[PDB]
Amino acid sequence: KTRQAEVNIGMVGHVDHGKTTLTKALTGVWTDTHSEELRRGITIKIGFADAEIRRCSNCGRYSTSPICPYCGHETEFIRRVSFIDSPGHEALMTTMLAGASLMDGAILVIAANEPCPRPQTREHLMALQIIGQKNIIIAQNKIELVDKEKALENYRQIKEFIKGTVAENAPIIPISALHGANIDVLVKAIEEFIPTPKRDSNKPPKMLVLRSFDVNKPGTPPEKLVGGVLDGSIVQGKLKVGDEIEIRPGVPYEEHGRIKYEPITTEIVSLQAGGQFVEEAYPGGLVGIGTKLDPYLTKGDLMAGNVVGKPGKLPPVWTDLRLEVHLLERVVGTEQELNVEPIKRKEVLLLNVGTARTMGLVTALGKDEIELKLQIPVCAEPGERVAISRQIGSRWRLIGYGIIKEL
Amino acid sequence: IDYYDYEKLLEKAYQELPENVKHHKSRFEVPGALVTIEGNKTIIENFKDIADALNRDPQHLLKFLLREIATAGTLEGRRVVLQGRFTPYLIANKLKKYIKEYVICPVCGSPDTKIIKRDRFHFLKCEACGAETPIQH
Ligand SMILES: Nc1nc2c(ncn2[C@@H]2O[C@H](COP(=O)(O)OP(=O)(O)O)[C@@H](O)[C@H]2O)c(=O)[nH]1
Ligand SMILES: [Mg+2]
Ligand SMILES: [Zn+2]
Ligand SMILES: [Zn+2]
Repeated sequence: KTRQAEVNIGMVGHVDHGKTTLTKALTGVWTDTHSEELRRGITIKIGFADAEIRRCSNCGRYSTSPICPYCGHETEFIRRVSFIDSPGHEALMTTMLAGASLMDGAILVIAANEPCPRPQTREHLMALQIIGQKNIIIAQNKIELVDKEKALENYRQIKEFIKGTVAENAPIIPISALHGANIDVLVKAIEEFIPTPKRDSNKPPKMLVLRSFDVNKPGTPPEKLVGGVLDGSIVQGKLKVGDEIEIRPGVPYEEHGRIKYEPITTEIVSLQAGGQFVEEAYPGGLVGIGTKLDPYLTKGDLMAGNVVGKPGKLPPVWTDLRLEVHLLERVVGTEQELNVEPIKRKEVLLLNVGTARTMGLVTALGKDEIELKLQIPVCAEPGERVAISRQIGSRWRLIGYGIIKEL
Repeated sequence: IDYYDYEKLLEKAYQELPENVKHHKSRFEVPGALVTIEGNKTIIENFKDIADALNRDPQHLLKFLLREIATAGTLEGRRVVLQGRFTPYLIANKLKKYIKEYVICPVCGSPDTKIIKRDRFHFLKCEACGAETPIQH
């Protein structure tokens, strides 16, 4: 196999305790071409940052760097992981609930110089709790800003905050993303906790396309210059160069009905994963598939939201949708935004499932259940969680989530 | 040391914690490292700030680094270009050492140490206590 990323670690915590700083600090050195080190995403404004967890052969300490930060000797590769960072308390929230099938663990960053449970910090623990993500590591950051008295008071606070949650058994590592205090302890913990799960590669392939492009540019060679390319997170089984795949919703056609997407099939030419090209890619990090498809079809990220797999074995496409609605008890925001009024018949909601994003029209009401017609067909497996977001002014606010039921 | 013994973890976390910030005598104006790894080169564009905060020369530090590290760099308009790839902490760890053996007085900790030269020998030091440690290490 490859030294590609083996697990997706989510960076969650308040919007200022330092999630983005710690990420860059650990991933900076693993970004060489066409990506200066850090940026947020598409509709799930999700961002993937790779990092190679290594062990210093001389001092025996862990880091995310090739040359031991301390002694200076060469480190050894142990594993490759990928952090999912995202500026925007909402976007992260939406991503987590919707594509919970992407994360394998999460690092809860909680600033030590502020009351433990901050409005936003609660919502993530709330999201992590809803998607059954128990593999959590707590990073009490900015330890250099609180004397040992406050630190212990914070520690305690955190402990009371997590008891009775999925992060109830998570370590509380005091660190300094700024100076690097205990980063070695942390990195090591990512191995102790959040290990690569046992996945049966033989399961039929499924990838959630996060982006689609046309790497073509007036470079002009007309020969075998690459066709359509998709970037996503394999979430089941595996993709292999030379594989015949079936894209999901598909390409639209000329109004017989009004709008209709037909599933399309293509052949995988290339696969980038870990910065290099492989003949076989696996879940963990981002995967860049090369197809024989007309770039004219993937250009501008039109394919984004689709799912890939082997012809025949894919999820069921939907044109309508009923859901087991579960409104959330949100704390971040303003009282108005806060107490969500229940969804209404005819309201236009914003839906998130997998990497697909679409508007839906409430055409029915029941007891903690609703119906919706989709603006864009979405490929989904029943039972999968769908993020539901209502407008509220000019913005879109996440008010809850629904559970895919059959109609 | 297990991850559940927060206490030890806390003290382990404060030794790495810098001088100026770690203990009693605190030069406190040292702003942390700002590292940008572009293409195949590391650039700390916050350099001037560091030196000017440590009241040390600009090139006196460019050197201490290329020493503890094995790359080549040039200073320019308050920034520095390093020839390879280096994580913010690698550098973060080297500045820590500089402050320790080139900016602090070992008898009476004082950010007020200064580089002096009274012979071809570099004895540099203290404007507060007067101790003149021989620093080339
Ligand atoms: N003193 C100190 N500041 C930090 C540390 N980690 C992050 N910060 C600062 O906290 C602020 C940023 O947190 P940031 O990266 O913006 O947080 P985010 O909002 O969750 O994306 C910045 O000013 C950081 O440089 C740390 O370990 N020590
Ligand atoms: Mg951010
Ligand atoms: Zn070492
Ligand atoms: Zn002195």
